[PDB]
Amino acid sequence: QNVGTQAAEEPLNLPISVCTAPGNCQTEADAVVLDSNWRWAHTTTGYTNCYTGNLWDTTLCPTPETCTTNCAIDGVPLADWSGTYGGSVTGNKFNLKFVTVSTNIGARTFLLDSTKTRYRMFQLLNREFTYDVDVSSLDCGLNGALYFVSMDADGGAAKYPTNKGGAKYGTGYCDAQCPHDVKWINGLANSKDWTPIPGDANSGKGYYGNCCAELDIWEANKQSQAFTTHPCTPNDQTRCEGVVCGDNDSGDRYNGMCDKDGCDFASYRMNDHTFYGPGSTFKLDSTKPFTVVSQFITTDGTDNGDFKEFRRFYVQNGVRIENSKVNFPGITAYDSITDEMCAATKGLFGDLDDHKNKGGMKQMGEAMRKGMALVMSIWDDHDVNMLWLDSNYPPTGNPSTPGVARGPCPTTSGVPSEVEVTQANAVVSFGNIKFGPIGSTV
Repeated sequence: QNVGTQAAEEPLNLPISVCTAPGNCQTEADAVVLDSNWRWAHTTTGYTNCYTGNLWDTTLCPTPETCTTNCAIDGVPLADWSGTYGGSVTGNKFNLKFVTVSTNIGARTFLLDSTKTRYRMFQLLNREFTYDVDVSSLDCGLNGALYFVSMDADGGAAKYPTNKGGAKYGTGYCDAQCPHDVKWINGLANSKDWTPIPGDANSGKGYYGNCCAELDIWEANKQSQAFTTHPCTPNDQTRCEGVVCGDNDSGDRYNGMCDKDGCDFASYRMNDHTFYGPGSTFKLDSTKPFTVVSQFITTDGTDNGDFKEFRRFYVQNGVRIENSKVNFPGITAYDSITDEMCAATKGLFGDLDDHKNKGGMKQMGEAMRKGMALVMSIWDDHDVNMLWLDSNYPPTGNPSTPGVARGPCPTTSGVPSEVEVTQANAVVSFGNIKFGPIGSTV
């Protein structure tokens, strides 16, 4: 995309901590940038929309190349962050409102480095990543997500010279779902064969998808939470078409370059329904804030080893809370993501181990070694109504069959039109982000 001249781009300042030992950290003066999908797209030498509602203008965008020549994405000024997009920062806390009323629904954002010209790339192997979260106002059907993806640090600017904005304009998004709803891919409008998504007034799908590796630290609302590894072959940003995208709609979910299911550790799905929930007698009380700690263990305990284990623990009101465990007869009580856990649990659930097909923890680790961009988002799910996270999936499945039940939400929950009314004022908060060696962040 070209860059427009109507509004300066002003990312929100967000300090994080880089740590060397427990309680010995230094501030890193980073910032938050809005994903290019949420930006106004208009004519390069005017005010005329190139995209309105869920459609590209066919006169301006008869082809992707012409669209890209004629159109530009514009900046987010400071005033518009809260007023238009529902984003705000107080000290080291970042807040994202779900619906902001001209009416904005959801948000996806990235962490910029201290220069505000590149994404802050995190080399996560043999490191610990930690943050405080509040998901108390997110119920069934919503997801306040924090995760990493194998985006380029410059959003693709060096690879795709028609991308003028780079990381500064939140470009280059890709993930392990190979999404077609990304409006700008490889420096070009994804306007070919663009199709609105029914019941989604703001979104559509273009000819291409954009694939890359994804490490989900946090997919969650107050009812259920998960962390998940998604390797791809290769891991780096890859525009896809046809079978390579692994499109759900053509029966290709397991035929593409990315592991779409991922290998998940989701406490409720692993059959501990009392670990996490909205109340003081759950082990971890989702009505109150808490700290989420993630440790990425290698084979030799060094930065050069292969990724072998994703460990997790929590801190809430000064109380250390170890992760829940897998709880099925004849299955080891795993409390972390490893290749063995993935094989054993997917075996039990009858899920295809595409994680293993894509190179497993080792391949996931190669993405983490090269460095990944931090994503913070809030969203509802127009495909599957978040049932995969917090309900029975498939909805018609027996909840006593291992793998089906992922949370207590009813199978009628999560319809975007309903959650966008009922949960309009939901806000996820991510704060006090800390990064360092294992054992350094609490």
